[PDB]
Amino acid sequence: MGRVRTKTVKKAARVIIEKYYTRLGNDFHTNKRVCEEIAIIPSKKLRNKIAGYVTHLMKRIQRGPVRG
Amino acid sequence: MAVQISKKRKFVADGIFKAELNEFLTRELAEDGYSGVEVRVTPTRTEIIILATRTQN
Amino acid sequence: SKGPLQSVQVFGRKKTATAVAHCKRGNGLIKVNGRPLEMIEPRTLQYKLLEPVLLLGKERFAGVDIRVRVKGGGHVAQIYAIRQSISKALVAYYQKYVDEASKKEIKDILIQYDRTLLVADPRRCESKKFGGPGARARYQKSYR
Amino acid sequence: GHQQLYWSHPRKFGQGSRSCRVCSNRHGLIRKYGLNMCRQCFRQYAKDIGFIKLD
Amino acid sequence: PGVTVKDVNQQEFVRALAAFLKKSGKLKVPEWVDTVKLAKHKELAPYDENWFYTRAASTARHLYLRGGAGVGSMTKIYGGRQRNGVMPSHFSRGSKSVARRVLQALEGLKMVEKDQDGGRKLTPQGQRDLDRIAGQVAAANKK
Amino acid sequence: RDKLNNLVLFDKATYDKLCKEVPNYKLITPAVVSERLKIRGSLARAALQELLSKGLIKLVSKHRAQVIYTRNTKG
Amino acid sequence: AIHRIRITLTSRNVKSLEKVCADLIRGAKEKNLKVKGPVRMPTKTLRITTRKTPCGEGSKTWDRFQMRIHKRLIDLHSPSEIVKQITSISIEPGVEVEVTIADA
Amino acid sequence: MSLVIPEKFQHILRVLNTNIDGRRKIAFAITAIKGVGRRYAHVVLRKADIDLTKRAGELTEDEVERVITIMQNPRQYKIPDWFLNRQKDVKDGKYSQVLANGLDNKLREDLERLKKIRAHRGLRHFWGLRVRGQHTKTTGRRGRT
Amino acid sequence: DIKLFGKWSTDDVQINDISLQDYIAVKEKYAKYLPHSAGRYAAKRFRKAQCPIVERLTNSMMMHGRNNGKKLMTVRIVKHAFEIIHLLTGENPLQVLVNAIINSGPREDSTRIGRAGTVRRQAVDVSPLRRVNQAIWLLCTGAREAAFRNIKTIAECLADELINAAKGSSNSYAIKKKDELERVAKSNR
RNA sequence: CCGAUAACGAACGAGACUCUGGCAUGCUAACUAGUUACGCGACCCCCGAGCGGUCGGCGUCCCCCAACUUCUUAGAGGGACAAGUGGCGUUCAGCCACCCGAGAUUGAGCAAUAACAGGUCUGUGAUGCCCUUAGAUGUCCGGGGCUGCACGCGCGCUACACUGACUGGCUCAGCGUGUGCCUACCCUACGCCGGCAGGCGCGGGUAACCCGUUGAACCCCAUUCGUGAUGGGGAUCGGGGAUUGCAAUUAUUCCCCAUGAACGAGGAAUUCCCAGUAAGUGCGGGUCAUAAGCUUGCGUUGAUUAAGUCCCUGCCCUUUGUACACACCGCC
Ligand SMILES: [Mg+2]
Ligand SMILES: [Zn+2]
Repeated sequence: MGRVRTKTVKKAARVIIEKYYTRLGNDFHTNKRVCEEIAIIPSKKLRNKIAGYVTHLMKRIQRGPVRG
Repeated sequence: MAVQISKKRKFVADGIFKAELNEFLTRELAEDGYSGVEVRVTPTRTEIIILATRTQN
Repeated sequence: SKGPLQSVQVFGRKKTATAVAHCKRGNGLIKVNGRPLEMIEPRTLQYKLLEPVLLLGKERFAGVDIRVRVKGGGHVAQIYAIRQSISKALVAYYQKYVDEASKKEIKDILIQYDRTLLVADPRRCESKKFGGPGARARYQKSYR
Repeated sequence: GHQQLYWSHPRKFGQGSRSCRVCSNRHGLIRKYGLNMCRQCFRQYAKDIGFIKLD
Repeated sequence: PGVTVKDVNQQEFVRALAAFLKKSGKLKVPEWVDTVKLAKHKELAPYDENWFYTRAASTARHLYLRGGAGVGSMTKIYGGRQRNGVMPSHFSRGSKSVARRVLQALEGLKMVEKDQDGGRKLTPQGQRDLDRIAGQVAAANKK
Repeated sequence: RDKLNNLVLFDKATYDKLCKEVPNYKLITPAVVSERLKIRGSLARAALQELLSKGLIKLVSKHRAQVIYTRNTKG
Repeated sequence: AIHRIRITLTSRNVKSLEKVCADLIRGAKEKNLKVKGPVRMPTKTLRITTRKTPCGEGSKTWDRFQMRIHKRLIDLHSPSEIVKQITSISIEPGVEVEVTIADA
Repeated sequence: MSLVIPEKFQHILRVLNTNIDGRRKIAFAITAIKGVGRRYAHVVLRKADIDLTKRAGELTEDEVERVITIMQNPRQYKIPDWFLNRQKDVKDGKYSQVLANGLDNKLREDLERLKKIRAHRGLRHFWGLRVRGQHTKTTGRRGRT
Repeated sequence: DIKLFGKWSTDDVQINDISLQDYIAVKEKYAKYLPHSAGRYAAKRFRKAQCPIVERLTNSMMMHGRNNGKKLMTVRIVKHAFEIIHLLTGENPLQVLVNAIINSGPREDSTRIGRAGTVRRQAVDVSPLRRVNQAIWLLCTGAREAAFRNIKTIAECLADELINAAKGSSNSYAIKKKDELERVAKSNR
């Protein structure tokens, strides 16, 4: 309960999966480090949230065609 | 030593001085555009910078 | 025969009570604040202090001379720190001075019986608020 | 009055001895840390002094 | 198989030491042991006639665990709850006079001497006696 | 159930009553003997510890708040 | 020389105090002085809790004001004389310095 | 010896002009006397050399007269002068410990003494109000209704 | 093998009904030397099942304000009560406790909000965990009320309550309250 | 949030944020923090132990005359993301359970539009209008009052006891304060006198250096009591002794001896609370010459119950009705 990802974490996630699909992967840690050179994210709790939802899309985008 | 005030009272005193100085400058330089005061205090001598729009006033 | 510098120092902590157990190569001696482990303050909970040695065995400790220093918290809260220090010291001593296959067998006995002998309790206290006597309690309110 | 009773009453201690360093009030004073300031005045100048709000 | 007081039961040890002080009677017992109360927060006087021998045994033990203690430290160690009647309870320190003469009785017994700083500690003579009693309090407990 | 007026010192009738059947039943504590022999309770702790010294009653607990004894083994 | 000087710094914000701790020790390394590391004294928290209202009518709300005081010690102990070697403190507003030798 | 009740056992005594239960502990028996509390009982019995572990009934007639004479004359028996009641008397000045209907009439004597000069404390006593200056706003209602 | 309090082995007790077998924790896994462990047993739901029942009984004796944190006093109370029941009856004190819990848990209760006949409207069978929760609460209250103003100590009053509950003799406050709950539920079916 | 979609693109609030708690034997360091080692001692040993055991006894930054940062302090960093597995789900948003993990929801601070005839003119050299202004509604001084008691209510403290009280012994904290612009008033170690409250000299501390290893209480372990308004409870009241102050009566506070009252778990009602929580328990801060039954924080011991519902009291959204719009405390 209560772990819905706000617009910002989701909205940032989609941008960095279209800007940088090839570099990213399905690892939370590898992606959480790319999000450290591809974006100026003010908070650490924000990138890990952004990195977390990126995997959900990158896991999902490998199969289905997400709107990104 | 005994002459020196404790750091707890000391740092409160400097905040008191800045607040009192700001209030005095606020009332006096109000029509002159007084914006703020910066106090670069050094152990040798202190110094006070007045931030105002109309400096020639 | 006289190999020195074979020692570890592992702490244990419960509710702001910290106990550092000094492990060491010698004939089995377990002492807290210079007193024998049996001679301890609240003997009602004596078994909690003897609980680690009983589960693992006196023979495992026999090559180890432990001296725990404790200096925080209350009465019982200290005891949970002393046992956590002794249990975590031997697993560390067995970890870094013999094979961890021996560290594996000492760790599972303690982790199965009571994890607090190896992982600390993270709960501390709670801050009082300006509306009640305690952290969550509130002063009685009246409508007439 | 004459110079020997105008201020004759001793005021070495108590609420009468102490007043707010800003508004000259004698109620709700804060003598901690050498403030000697009013309960209400301190809230006004807390930011300037350095007393910020964390929790 | 040597013995030190930290290796024995403290509660039975102080009972043994007080007995040793009593039969070896040189302890300067004040004339008011029968009348006074051992602290301000105590509603009634001590039950045991030989309370001066038991504090002295108790305090001689305390100076072993940590030295440099004075009268102010003794009245803190022996201080306790004051129920204050209808008031909420508080902490009350012990009696300075009882603490002071117990210590004064101990220098007179040549087992306690003053420090280079404030307070007073155990002499090697007194430290010898504390740990022999510890020796016989463990043998009695063992067998 | 108004007031118990327990004995504070034994009478002859209760004293032999103590010595003949008290050391015969499993749970013997000062509370039990007080409410069975109508003794006050300080006498109960007293009488019980004298019977220990004679050896006709066995001690098991010996705690400040609860002291428990038992009868001697049979057989 | 022969001198040993204890430099104590005290401020309110950590960022400036940590900055000023850097250039003194970093300047001394270039000056090939010996530098004991900056000892961090426990932070002093001045806590003044004042009732939020100026009236006394309300819901008993209280306002918590905190003041953090951070102290740091740097011990510059070169073999040669030090006062001439370190003639600067290079501070920023908000941090107080107090040069002190071993005698005090 | 926790034996049969002693043949010369008095279930209550008659000390001074008050009867005290003999079934209770001696230091907690003479507390039934006005002017004698727990503290004063222990010091007198301490200085009368009587056993503390024995009840009041089993004290002998000579021991109960040693107890009384300690209480009546505590000054002569090394009991300190800070452990009495009528210390520094307002009429005769001598220090003493008062133990019976003498206590009830000394209280009455000082009570009329305040009334006779009609001091404020005497007036408060005469009107039946508090004399130690505590608030009468919301307490002490039971004594009136 | 673990010898709770240094004696009274746990590898011989048994639960007579499978309804309560998995919420009583006297077996080898939940066999402890001492009834004292800050194990965070209220963090989540059905974690008080894997809490040893001696610990559960100990946690319930500290009640009525005077005794809210005094677990060491309660541990010796359980310790002294267990010594009495073994001495007074002759079998394993844990075995008497499990029988007390089994025999005291009210099998049904009544609850509703509509216009009740006497106390509650609709008769509802209770859960196996409420069975244990009510059983422990009833025994402690029985021992508590029995020793509130008599010379008999808490350990002895706790001792007889478990002994009487382990048999069922209309003398234990717990079973008397249990039978009363059954009658109300039965009359309010 | 996902999605449909006469809406599209936005803004504030929520969230993010700030502080705090929990883990880092990983980094930086510490004679104002320590630990291990070594060397002196002091004791017990002695069989004989001897790298024996204990020491908050003393040294090795008294710089050449130990190391190291585990423990303490505080900075930079890391760490947790519903990340992994299984299930449910439009297989979207997400939910449930579990492994590994210190942690899989730690507490606070800030907190939108609109509004209230809510409270403050007794916080202000914030302020309009009105009033008074030398027999002052200014100001100062003396005394009294704000405490006054047939009675009603609210917040609490102490209790009704043996799961206890008493006497002795034992043994553990953490926030945090500490000598003053005016301004007089600091925290206290040690020694001596006294029974106590206290008094008298000698010091330390403007403070991780001194109080202080804050030897706290509850608790623990032994003693007495023994189901009685009792050694429960300490209200009321008498006498005496100290401290603060210019002054203690209408008792400032404290101490000592006496009296020992209601009160035997409290009707109808009603408050607060979900984990280190409630509650027991003490300790600091504020007030403070004198002082806490108050408040604000802190630690210590540590649970029962519940992981639900709209039944009561209310809140949010949609639909609906309306004679209501000062809005159901409405209208009639
Ligand atoms: Mg009494
Ligand atoms: Zn003001």
